[PDB]
Amino acid sequence: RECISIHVGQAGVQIGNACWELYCLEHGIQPDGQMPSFNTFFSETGAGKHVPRAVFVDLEPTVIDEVRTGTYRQLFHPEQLITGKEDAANNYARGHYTIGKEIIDLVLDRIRKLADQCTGLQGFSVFHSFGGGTGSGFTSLLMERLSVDYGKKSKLEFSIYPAPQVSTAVVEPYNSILTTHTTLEHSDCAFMVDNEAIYDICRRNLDIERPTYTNLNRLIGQIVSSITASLRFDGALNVDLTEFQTNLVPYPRAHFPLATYAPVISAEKAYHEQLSVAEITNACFEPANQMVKCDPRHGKYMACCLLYRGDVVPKDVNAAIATIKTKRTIQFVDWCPTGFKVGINYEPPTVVPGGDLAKVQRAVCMLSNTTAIAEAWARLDHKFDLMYAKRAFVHWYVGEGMEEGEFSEAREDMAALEKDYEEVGVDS
Amino acid sequence: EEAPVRVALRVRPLLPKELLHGHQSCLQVEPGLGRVTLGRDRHFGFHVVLAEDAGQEAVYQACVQPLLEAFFEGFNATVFAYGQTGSGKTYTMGEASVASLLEDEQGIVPRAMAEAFKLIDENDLLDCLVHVSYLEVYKEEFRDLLEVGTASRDIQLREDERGNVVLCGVKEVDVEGLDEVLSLLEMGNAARHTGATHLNHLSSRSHTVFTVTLEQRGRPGQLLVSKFHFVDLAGSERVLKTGSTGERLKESIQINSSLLALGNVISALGDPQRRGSHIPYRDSKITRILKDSLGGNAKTVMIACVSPSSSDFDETLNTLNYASRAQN
Amino acid sequence: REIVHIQAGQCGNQIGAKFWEVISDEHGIDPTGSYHGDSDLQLERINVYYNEAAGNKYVPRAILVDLEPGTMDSVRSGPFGQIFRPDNFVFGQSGAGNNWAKGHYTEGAELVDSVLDVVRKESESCDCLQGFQLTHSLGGGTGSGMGTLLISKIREEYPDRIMNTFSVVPSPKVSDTVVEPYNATLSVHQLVENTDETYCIDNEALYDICFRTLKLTTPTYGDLNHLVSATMSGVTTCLRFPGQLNADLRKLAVNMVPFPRLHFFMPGFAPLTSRGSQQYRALTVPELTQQMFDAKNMMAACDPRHGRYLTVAAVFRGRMSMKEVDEQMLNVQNKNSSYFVEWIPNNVKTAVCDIPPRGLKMSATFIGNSTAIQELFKRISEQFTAMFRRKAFLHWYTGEGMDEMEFTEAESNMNDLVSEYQQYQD
Ligand SMILES: Nc1nc2c(ncn2[C@@H]2O[C@H](COP(=O)(O)CP(=O)(O)OP(=O)(O)O)[C@@H](O)[C@H]2O)c(=O)[nH]1
Ligand SMILES: Nc1nc2c(ncn2[C@@H]2O[C@H](COP(=O)(O)OP(=O)(O)OP(=O)(O)O)[C@@H](O)[C@H]2O)c(=O)[nH]1
Ligand SMILES: Nc1ncnc2c1ncn2[C@@H]1O[C@H](COP(=O)(O)OP(=O)(O)NP(=O)(O)O)[C@@H](O)[C@H]1O
Ligand SMILES: [Mg+2]
Repeated sequence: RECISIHVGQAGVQIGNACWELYCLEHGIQPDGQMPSFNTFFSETGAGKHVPRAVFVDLEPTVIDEVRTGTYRQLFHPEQLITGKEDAANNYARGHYTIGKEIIDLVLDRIRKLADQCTGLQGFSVFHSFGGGTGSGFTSLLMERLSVDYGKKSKLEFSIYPAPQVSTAVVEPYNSILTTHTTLEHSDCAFMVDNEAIYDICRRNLDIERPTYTNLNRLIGQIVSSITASLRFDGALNVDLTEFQTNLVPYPRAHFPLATYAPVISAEKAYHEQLSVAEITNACFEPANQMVKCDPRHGKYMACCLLYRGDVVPKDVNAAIATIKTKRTIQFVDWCPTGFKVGINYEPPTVVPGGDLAKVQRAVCMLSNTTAIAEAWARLDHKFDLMYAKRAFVHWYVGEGMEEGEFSEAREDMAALEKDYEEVGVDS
Repeated sequence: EEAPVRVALRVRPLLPKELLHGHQSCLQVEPGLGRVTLGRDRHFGFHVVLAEDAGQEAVYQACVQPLLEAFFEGFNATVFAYGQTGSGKTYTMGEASVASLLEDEQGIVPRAMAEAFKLIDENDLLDCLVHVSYLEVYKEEFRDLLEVGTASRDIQLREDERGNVVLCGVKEVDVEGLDEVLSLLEMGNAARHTGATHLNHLSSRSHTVFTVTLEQRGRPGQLLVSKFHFVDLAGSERVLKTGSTGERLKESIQINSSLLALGNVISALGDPQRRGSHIPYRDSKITRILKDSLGGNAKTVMIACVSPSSSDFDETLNTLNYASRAQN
Repeated sequence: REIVHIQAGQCGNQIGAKFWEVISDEHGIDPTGSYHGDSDLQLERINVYYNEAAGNKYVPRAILVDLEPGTMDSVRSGPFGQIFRPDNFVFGQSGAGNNWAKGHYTEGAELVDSVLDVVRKESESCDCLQGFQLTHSLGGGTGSGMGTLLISKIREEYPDRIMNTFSVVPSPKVSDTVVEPYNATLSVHQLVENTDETYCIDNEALYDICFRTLKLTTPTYGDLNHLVSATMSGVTTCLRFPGQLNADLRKLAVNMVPFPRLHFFMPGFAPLTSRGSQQYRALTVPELTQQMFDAKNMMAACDPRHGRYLTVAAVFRGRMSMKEVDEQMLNVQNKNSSYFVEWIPNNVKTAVCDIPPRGLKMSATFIGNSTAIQELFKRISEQFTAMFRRKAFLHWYTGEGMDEMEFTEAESNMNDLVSEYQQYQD
């Protein structure tokens, strides 16, 4: 029962650093690779050392070799930190097609080797972006290949969504759409997150004035840990990723939940309040803590799951659930009688040394499939519209071997997706 | 006084290697009413369409004859061969096939040359002499056929203060007899082949350019002149992104980009709806050498050839859309 | 991962002298070839701008070309000249006399052959060539003509490599010789085709900057070239060091090209302040933005506020968070919405390197492309049409054998460029 870690694109590899720091600190694994003392994330050698079942891949060496020169260089095996020698330069054709097809082989072999090392592969996680070049196309290609070779294995991904306001690439719409096609095609459950929402959260509830990528990435690592280590480490009611596929998929296409976490509290803010399960559960549904620039109140809810870490009694969970059911204007679609799943683990959440979050005795992560996400799509499409209104920059992609027909069909496909969200949102 | 450029569409007849392999003419030609449908409802309107077996002289008397007529209009006429690899364009304009068995092997080029000469056999009054130019472009670089070789920087386009295309560095050969025509075309093909690098398999790699040049000035004085062009672009292998891969992929990517550039150019004619500014001509060589061929008082027609199967059905859609807005 | 430098014409030659001096001080290289630095990060990427020779010495991937020996002798006698190896000082013994036709067409080929040989050799000595950067004049003879010929030839040899260049554009108020517009026109006609992108800098704007903003009364070539070198170092400091985003050139290329043909850019550098005021300021992201946006800090002699910005890229140096810089750029895009084109939402792209320049805790460079620069091309065309009308001293160029047709074609292409900028402007 083991999992695989993949990190593509710069945001992806930063996320990797963060989550792996969090893990080693979760289990006393000193950065040297030693653990003077939970083996679904690490394969163990007879020397007392452990290796994380992970891979880092990007077409530009700088960040990877930086990792190779950081503190945690001895945690990883050199067979894993595979790098190219020329990046995708924010171009889907380059990462997906032109260049990445010259690195895909080695990384594919390493994935297959890690699979053969594993006994029962439960699934794997993916981290990349929709805006950056490398983390956009090459990821689509790799997902395509793995869906051919492995298939029924669980395919989990975390795409860093390009924010409507904060943006780093002119072609963010293009990469986003071209990746949207493939992730519709072969992914299983997508948890796309925006930077702006995290910024608001930390500047308001964590109380930072100057958020650096380190903080957002520590948050995301905390998120994925509460997602999976909650099941890898023992608890009360373990709810497997297969039960995730069962619950959070009302239909083969409505697989795009949003992720949220609570509490996000500073050191001083930790005192001057005693935190019950009721208060945090209430807080989970306010848009001010939602990790996507979107309005849950505006949209309607289809499926919800809550996982808890720390000290939790199921009776209070039932109480809070009843409160949430009766109080809010949460329009549960009649095509769902009750879509609440609850999971409880006993491992309390851990604090990162020098981190920005106070230690809490109990925490919740909330996943929710709701129609409101459709909103975001329109924005991109509209933006995309203007670009395709003049065919600016398209030369760079046909200049790398893409077809404007692909742009058209991809827009039609995304339109089908959002319109299907609208349709299934329609009550009978 | 510009009559919008007339369009013409021909379909190529299939081979058993596709007939017994699921390929069928999903399209629907209708030459009498002059239209073509696709699937069950995609009836498109072309004022001239052709069958799948209309003879070279048939398509000639269909479209070329008005062009041979207006060749003396003192304003330039043109025609381009557009479409995909293996789409009969070489056979459409009917060149590079020298066997002289039935004159349906060779088409537009030798037929037009012979008919021009026969129109000279009867009228020799004024001072009017005609020469020809026959080059190729590949990898966005020039390489003449009539010339064996010359560095790119020499052979160049030129624009006069009068605003007209000029070609410098190319080898010039004036024509006086049809034997000379056939021999020079043979050697020009034999010094270029389907492409600069001949090809993987004998069909449409590069862009072949040719031009007939005869002055009949506005009547020693007012120089109002009509010229003509034989331009055959390369193939448009779009769906074969999964096909030609590697070195051949890079070989084809540049011609693909140039084709899409030309499409972007031609698109901005019947679409002045939002801020109808001027046309971006000078982006690429082909667009430059064809800028004169559009608008003003220059005459032009077009030809396209598609495949019956629904394999490149999407490419048929693309070609049809491009040729639709071809108004003016 | 290696970039080769090229300097033609006395201007660009001493400019690159200053520039290499800047980079050497950056990576902590002595004027002798020995390394004296504090952090390994100075060494980690030394390949981008140097090859290694035994004895722990480092050679700049440098090639120097000219038509007069004394300029090369001068730059060799300056500091860090010994860092160059003499195998690269290629030059003739006869000036081009500010004649594009002489430099590009007739006399140049001789040095062209040898320098192209050296380019081949040096390139293949490296592992993976990234691109090339040039520094030369557009009004003078050598740096214009031979620059154009050499760049054409290299682009022929490497069809897909990165071709970027910095070239000084004349101004009506600093014009030196009458042949200025002709060289300008021909250089432009060649750059617009044989190059991926370009930077335009003018001695006029530089004079303004050093005079007013630096409160300097005796501006030498040194400080102007110093600022140009600071810009050139900034545009790649991202690549030369670990960072957060967008360290690559081709990245910036696809970011800054809304259409293939429109690849001209004005640069800007910050912070720039006379030492008297440096005891007051507070270097923050808002301050840097207010400096860079202001037309008073544009290296090109064109007020952008008359046109509208198409694309903008901003690279930052130093320890800064993302949220600050992104919200700052958002506010900037908001308050001045008129000067931007609706064609592209988020007309601004960012890049952050983690290393500050020596002496300032943080810094910023900016590159822009807006149709406004088109006005400067009028400065050519009119002047051009002002002289070409009379064929004034056309005889000099006719002698080398160039035809009126070439000037005609160049002029027409320049007209087309202006027209397309006005198209996209609205
Ligand atoms: N900003 C600066 N501009 C300079 C400097 N030196 C020269 N220049 C400008 O460049 C022009 C002269 O440069 P060049 O001699 O390299 C022109 P070129 O070499 O092509 O002519 P020939 O040497 O006759 O072949 C002149 O008009 C100046 O305005 C400088 O130190 N800084
Ligand atoms: N959450 C998070 N997002 C990031 C981080 N760094 C960059 N991003 C996002 O990713 C985009 C830029 O991509 P990068 O990851 O910086 O660069 P890349 O695409 O990985 O590689 P290059 O394009 O070659 O630089 C921006 O739009 C950011 O929103 C980070 O540390 N954390
Ligand atoms: N309408 C047609 N009439 C006769 N032969 C045809 C026709 N269409 C296709 N063919 C045959 O199919 C082959 C493909 O056509 P080809 O002459 O290669 O044109 P192409 O594919 O456009 N390449 P090229 O014209 O050389 O650039 C030729 O060898 C022809 O013999
Ligand atoms: Mg000089």
